[PDB]
Amino acid sequence: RQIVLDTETTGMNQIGAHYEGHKIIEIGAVEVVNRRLTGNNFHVYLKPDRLVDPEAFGVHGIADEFLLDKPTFAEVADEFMDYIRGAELVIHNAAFDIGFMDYEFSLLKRDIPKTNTFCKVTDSLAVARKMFPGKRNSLDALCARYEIDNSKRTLHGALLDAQILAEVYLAMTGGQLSLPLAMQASKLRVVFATDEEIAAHEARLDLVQKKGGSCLWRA
Amino acid sequence: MKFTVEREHLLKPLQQVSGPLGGRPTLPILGNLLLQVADGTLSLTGTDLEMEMVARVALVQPHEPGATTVPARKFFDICRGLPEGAEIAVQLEGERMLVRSGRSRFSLSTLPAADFPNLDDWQSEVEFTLPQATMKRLIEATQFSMAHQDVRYYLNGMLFETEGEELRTVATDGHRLAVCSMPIGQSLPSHSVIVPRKGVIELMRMLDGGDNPLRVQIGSNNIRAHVGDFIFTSKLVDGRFPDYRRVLPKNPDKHLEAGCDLLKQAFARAAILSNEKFRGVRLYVSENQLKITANNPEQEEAEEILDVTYSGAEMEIGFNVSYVLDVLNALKCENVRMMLTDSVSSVQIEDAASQSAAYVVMPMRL
Amino acid sequence: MKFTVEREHLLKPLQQVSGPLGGRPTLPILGNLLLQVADGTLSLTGTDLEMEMVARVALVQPHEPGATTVPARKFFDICRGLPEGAEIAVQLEGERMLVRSGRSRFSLSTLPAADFPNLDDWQSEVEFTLPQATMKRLIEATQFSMAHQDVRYYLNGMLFETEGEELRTVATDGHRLAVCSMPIGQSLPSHSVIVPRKGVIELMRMLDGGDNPLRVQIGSNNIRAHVGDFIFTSKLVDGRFPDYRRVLPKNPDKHLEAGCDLLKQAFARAAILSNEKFRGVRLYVSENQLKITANNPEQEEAEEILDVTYSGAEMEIGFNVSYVLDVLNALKCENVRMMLTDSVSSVQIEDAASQSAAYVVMPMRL
Amino acid sequence: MSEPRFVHLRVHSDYSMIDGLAKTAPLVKKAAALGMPALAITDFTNLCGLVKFYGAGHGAGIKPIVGADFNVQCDLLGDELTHLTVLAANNTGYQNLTLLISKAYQRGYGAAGPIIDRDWLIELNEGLILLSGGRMGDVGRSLLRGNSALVDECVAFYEEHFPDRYFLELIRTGRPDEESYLHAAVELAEARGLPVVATNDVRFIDSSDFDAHEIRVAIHDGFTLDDPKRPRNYSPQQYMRSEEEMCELFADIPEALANTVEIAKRCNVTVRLGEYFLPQFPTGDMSTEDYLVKRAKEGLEERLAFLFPDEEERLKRRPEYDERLETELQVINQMGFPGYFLIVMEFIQWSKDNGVPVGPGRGSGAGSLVAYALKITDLDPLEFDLLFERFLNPERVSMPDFDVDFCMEKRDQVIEHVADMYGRDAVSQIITFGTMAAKAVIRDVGRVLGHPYGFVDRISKLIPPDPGMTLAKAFEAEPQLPEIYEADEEVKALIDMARKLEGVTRNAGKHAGGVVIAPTKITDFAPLYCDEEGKHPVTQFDKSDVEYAGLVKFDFLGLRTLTIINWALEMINKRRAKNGEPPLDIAAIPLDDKKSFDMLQRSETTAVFQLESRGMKDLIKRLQPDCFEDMIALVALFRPGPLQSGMVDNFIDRKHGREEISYPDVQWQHESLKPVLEPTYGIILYQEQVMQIAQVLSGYTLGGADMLRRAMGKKKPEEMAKQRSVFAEGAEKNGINAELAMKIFDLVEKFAGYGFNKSHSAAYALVSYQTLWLKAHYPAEFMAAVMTADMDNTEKVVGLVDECWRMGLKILPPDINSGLYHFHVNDDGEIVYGIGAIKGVGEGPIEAIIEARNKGGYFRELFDLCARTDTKKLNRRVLEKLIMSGAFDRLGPHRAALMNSLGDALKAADQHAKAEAIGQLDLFGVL
DNA sequence: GGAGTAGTACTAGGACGAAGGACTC
DNA sequence: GGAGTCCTTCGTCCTAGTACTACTCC
Repeated sequence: RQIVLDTETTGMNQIGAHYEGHKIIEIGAVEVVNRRLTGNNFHVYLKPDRLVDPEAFGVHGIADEFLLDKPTFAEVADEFMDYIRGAELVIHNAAFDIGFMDYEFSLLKRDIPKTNTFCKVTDSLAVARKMFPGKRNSLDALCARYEIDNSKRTLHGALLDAQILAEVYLAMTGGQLSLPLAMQASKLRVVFATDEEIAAHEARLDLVQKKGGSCLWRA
Repeated sequence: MKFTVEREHLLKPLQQVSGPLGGRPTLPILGNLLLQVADGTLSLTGTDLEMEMVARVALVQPHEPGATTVPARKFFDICRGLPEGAEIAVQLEGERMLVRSGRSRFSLSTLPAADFPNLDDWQSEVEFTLPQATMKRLIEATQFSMAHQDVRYYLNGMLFETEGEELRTVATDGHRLAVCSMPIGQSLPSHSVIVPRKGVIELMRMLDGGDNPLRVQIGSNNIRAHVGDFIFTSKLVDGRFPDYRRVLPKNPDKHLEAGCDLLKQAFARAAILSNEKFRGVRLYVSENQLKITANNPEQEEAEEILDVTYSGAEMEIGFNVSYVLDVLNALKCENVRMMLTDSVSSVQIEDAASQSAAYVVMPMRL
Repeated sequence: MKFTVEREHLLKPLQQVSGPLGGRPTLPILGNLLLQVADGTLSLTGTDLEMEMVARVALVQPHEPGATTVPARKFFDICRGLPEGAEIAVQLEGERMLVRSGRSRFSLSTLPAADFPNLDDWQSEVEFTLPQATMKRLIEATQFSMAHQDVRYYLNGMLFETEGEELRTVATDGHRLAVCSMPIGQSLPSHSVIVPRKGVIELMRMLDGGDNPLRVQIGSNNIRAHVGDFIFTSKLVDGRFPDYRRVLPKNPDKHLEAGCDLLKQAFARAAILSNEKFRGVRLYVSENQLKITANNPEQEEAEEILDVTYSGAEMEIGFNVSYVLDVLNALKCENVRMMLTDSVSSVQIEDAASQSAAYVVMPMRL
Repeated sequence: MSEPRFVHLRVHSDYSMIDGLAKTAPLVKKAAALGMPALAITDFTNLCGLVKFYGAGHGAGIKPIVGADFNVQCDLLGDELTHLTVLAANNTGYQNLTLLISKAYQRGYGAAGPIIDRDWLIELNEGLILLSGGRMGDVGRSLLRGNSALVDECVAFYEEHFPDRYFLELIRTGRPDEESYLHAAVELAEARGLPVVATNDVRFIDSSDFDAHEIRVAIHDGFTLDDPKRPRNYSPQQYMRSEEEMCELFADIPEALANTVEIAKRCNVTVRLGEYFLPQFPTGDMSTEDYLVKRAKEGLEERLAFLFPDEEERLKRRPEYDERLETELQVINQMGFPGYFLIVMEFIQWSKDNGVPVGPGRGSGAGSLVAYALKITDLDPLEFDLLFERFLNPERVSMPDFDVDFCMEKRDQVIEHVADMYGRDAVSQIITFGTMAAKAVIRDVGRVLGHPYGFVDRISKLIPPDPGMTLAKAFEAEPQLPEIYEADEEVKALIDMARKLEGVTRNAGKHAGGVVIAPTKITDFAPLYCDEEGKHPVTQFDKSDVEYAGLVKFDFLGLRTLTIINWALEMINKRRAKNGEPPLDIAAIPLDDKKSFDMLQRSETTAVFQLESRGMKDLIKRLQPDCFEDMIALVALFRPGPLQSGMVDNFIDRKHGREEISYPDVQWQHESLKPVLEPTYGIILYQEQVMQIAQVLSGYTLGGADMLRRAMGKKKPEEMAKQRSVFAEGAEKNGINAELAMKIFDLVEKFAGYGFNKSHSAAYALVSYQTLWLKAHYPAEFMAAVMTADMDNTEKVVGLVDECWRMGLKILPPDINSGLYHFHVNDDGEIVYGIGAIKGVGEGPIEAIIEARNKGGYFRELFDLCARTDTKKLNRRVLEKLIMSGAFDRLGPHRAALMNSLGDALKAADQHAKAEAIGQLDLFGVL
């Protein structure tokens, strides 16, 4: 059973640690089992522990005051862990989400190892870039490429993108499979340098040696 | 140099020879034909640089031997254009070909025979006759599965396999693969030769379906095909046809029978609302029932419910509707038998009446 | 909305209304179908703002009125693909129209009727009916002279001149003009109207050769055409058309008749050795004798000599052969007559036996 | 035996460009670190690093062995290209190889690069020994087909033309079909009695270099690493394998290793480098010497009548010049240069005869009065105490370089003259390069790794502008580099890659920088590079290397601005017949014009050459230069050192009497230094002042004086100590005080560190004064010319207009009908836009428009225009800009009716064009 | 109604032109 | 030390080929 997710946070840091001083605000995750969308969503909103960044606000909307009463990552720690444990996590811009994930994990102080030890972390962007080199292979790009609509959807925020990623994911990994097509003692001659050739050689080495102060052939 | 032929002896040869031409033939002499007159034998030539086509017409009226090379399309149309029973008189005047018939006169540029490219003589290894009919059915029934332009350029073509008393053809895309095996009625040595797509198109075109047998000769790196008055020669592409024995489904355990026409009609209708590029329609089979459904990007749904002979366990499989309609078009029969494995394996399809052909279209798993 | 209709009533209309619709229009609703139920009537309307098409089919089966707009192409393909004798039940359900027939069920996205541009009411100004067969003749015999994409927007269409009980047709590109006028036996107002190229294409297209009267109503800026329950409205195109009496050769003194098929087969043949860019032939005409010569830069050459009925002086004149081949093809008669003026002016060419139609093709500078 | 059992005979540097990875020196140092005595470098169709190869051979005690590998065309394998390795055994082979390379380029080629016919080995034959090309050779490919008859046909050619000099190439690198080829090659070798040699087909030092080379190839080819279509012909085993590694690979065929040692002994080519093969030429039946003496005495007579047009004064002032002239003439003749002088003076004269004002650069050549006498230079050196010994020093037995340049516009005309002179093939242009510097390598690796434009450019714009910039330098200078490295996986992968490729050779080199002259065919000395059509030959050795191999060069310098002056002079001299004014000779101008100095003191020196900087205009304002000497000084003044050491303020203050002038210092001065230091108000500013002070104060020769300035540049310990003594007793011998002489020497040496070359500054400053006189003496064509020159720059065009506006210039928008090529002045219409002034429009379309206007009358309307000129010439895009610019305003009063009518009319017009061409009489009236 | 030929639409490839980073003394 | 000569790569536009659809022929 495989898990499609992209986790939206209190903006990004472009510089230094993209996770430093940031925490999770929304989890939008869609469940895909046997390449069918079950609709068993874990879609929750979290404690910001900080200000939502002006840029992040404009991206998909979400107000700081809305995520204040909502529970913290500690109240859904085991809940979210068992939801993704032993399953496929392919995410867009993996550096961002993984950074946050492991960050929250260390904040629990239960010595819980990083998500990548019990869950399969794969970036989808890397795979798309590999498949379509020189094309924009962002999620929205691939969405439009495989004719998936992310504009006329009532679902706003993380759940929008999770849905889209699931469709993109299935499209790339369903494009079509393959007809695995088919996959002593002897003579020969020793050519001795003639006396003329030997003399040219000697003269050439003389030059090397007289001008440079060594001859490795005679060392 | 002169010859006189009747338009009607030249018409079908000329049409046939003009088929391979359109390539914007860059080496200008390729836009022309090689005429060889020697004896009372006029030889006709069509070449696309990769293959060669020879026809003879006998000359009953006065002639003088020699050779030249005249522009193909234009000469074909002139002759096709002339009335039935027209007296066509050709004659070389120095550097031009003169064509007279009646009161009309034409003076054509001429390029010398010695500039026209010749593909080499080779020696025969396998030789056989068969009815044209058999070769016609063979190609027509399966040609649709060949690649157009692939990295595996050798799949732009078809496996020819002779062995014992069997002719066996198969062709593939890398997506779907079409197979046919036929008895040929003569003991045949084992040989494999791979002919380019343009080759098979031209071969298709030379079949009038009539009773003149087709007789082909196969050399080391070439093939020659004789039907009646025409002789075809192409060279072969290097080798490595992938192993068809590997792709065969290993005991497809479910048996599924349904009327070819009904089935094809329902696919055509359902296809209108599939993915434009990949033609994805989805199949649900259960005991005595088939539900077809497909998705289109705009959330629209086309759907068929149908009465389907099927014994076996329930499973789902969807794949490209264009490829399956292509096989239903090659299946010139009322009923289809499908033998299955699973949603992630190659498939077998046969006509419930002929095991002669074998088909595979792959699934996509959505 | 809910109704059920008979494949057979709906099929020909579906073909009539779909066939001109461009694959990808500029304004999406142009690819969708207006559906209107009122009374026991379904009205189908396909348009491109230039022309407008309405079809009616009587509803004998249970129904609920309403209107919608669905994709034209796909609807037509669906209906073409339906099984023989299919009685199809369709129903509006929320945002989808559901299409049923037998066990097939389909579901298409929907735009409301209200969104669709209702083009304008106008009052009729001149009214008449005529046999379908006369109209089709008039149009077929003449349509080949129109331009493609002319800046003089009033040439992209056909000029009709109406006076007394006669209608006359004309279309032209400035090198040739094509006329047919025939008695229709009704007193009309005096008025001329130029209808757009695509309008006339489609009107011709729907002219099933048969019994049915064809009745048309013209307004000041639109025209409407009824055959049966297909009801057609188009806008007209404006410009200040040139005078066909300046294009008609003034007094062509020299006269030439010849057998049309012989003439035509010979010109088809001379055409092959004409330069592809200029399509040029040269005509040498002398007393009772006719000679065609052409050439290309490659210095390939054709000559025809033929005997024709000609009284007059010798004359030398060259044309674009495409222009004359197009009239000889449209002229479906046995004998032709040419009445010639001079090398710098119009030439008259016509069926030796009819005069309903008129052709002038302009000469060339070679 | 001696020590060596094996040498590598198949190895490329990155200068093969199709492949290779390591630079030349590093490759040689690895070979030597491995303790092998020889090594073949066989780059693809070049010997670009041969100078470096031979210098590294000498240095390390290593014998260089000369070769190359190839792409061939034989009739036996048809169109398929196969590989060949060619060894030159001697100088016969060297010349054959030089000719072979030239022959490949002369033939032309495709994307695959230049190719040879196998039968060119008939002519290009003697003293050469051959390897088959391995699996990818003629014979290898035929062997892999298994066509024994084809193989036999192929070898037969080498048995005819290369008996005992044609080898079986042996390769065990574990790559596809090498074992099948090897099996067939061993059969052939025994069957035919043949000798074999083993190589390692080396492309890199270590197996970890493979990844970098993969990416190197991909960058050149323009393909991405993970592209399935990308050729994967190479393996990580293509590294510098040791003696022992190769000994074990081929422990079944000992003779294969031993035959490398044998071949290496037979391969001995001498190409002598670092010593001159000078060019030259005769004239009449006269000596080259005497021809120069003649033309210079008589050239001096013209200049003397220009300088002193009173003949009484010319006679009294003359001796000084004749003595200078003969003093220079003696050094020139006794060193044996006069062929050189003659070529260049002929060249300068010919470009005057034809319509070519001559390119400004002279190096420090303004120090030569002979150059001036011969019309090589433009300035009186005796007026400004200009010194020949800065430019050619007689006390130094070395390179003359006279470093001659010319204007761009006329390069083909000069290439042509020098082909008429020497033979087109006996003359060559010289390569300049592409290597992959910091910005390029980032962008190129980024695209290969599949990034959008925006991503990668966000990185490369953080790499500083500077010429010598490296990634290591970039990361220390710019804190954002370290930051994005640690914060971005894509940037990390990219810089890790860019670190391995930093500085690497990128491809074929752009054109020349300057053009070289041999005394015979250039191919007598090197093989060249030529363009896609095998034309425009350029030398495979770069500028430093090609001249170190002995041949004299001729530079491009496109300070083009000459073109401006030229055009402005043509336009001024048309105003001759309009008011009977003689044509103007920029060389004939007075040096003291007040309008000129007024405008300069106002700092309005935009487009006045070198004084266009805002800062430099700030300096001019403070400095208030009021004589020509001050104009020569401006380039020496605008430098960070002199300004920020108080020297600029001293100079400005001593100029205006606000600080007293000393010769040179308040305490440490002497009046005999006054003639030397006069022009600079007692400040030691120039290299040539240093030299004059050593001559006058301390009795140095001018050449010994130049040697002291050179020694002050180096600052070495022993060096100075000796000259410091000569300088002491030289002053003593002239009665000048020792302590004063030494204390002034300390000041000279302080300021020698900043000291700029006055002769080099003056040659260029002459051109500034020319642009100054021209601007002021007529701010009226000049402006047009300024704009013409920098037609490309929108920013500058805008700047220039603002300058016009401020001036009382200004200024009319274009007209298509009335305009000339570029800006033109009718008398009343101060200015009309040129056509070329329009931004987007190409040169072809501008000419098209005007051409049509010429044949027809002035364009009446829109329609008229379209009909005359097809879409080919003027695209719709083009037309749109024209309307929007307002060149059309006169016709289309409404900037917008005509915009709407465009497309239709264009198409209309053509429908018209085709009607004209064909065909065909039309019908009706008109619209 | 189906097959063959023409006409139209869409895709693919190549050339042109404006931009940029670089290596020359 | 600055700027010009240098090409090459990116973006745009036009031209040519291929495929599909529709009309005319069989």
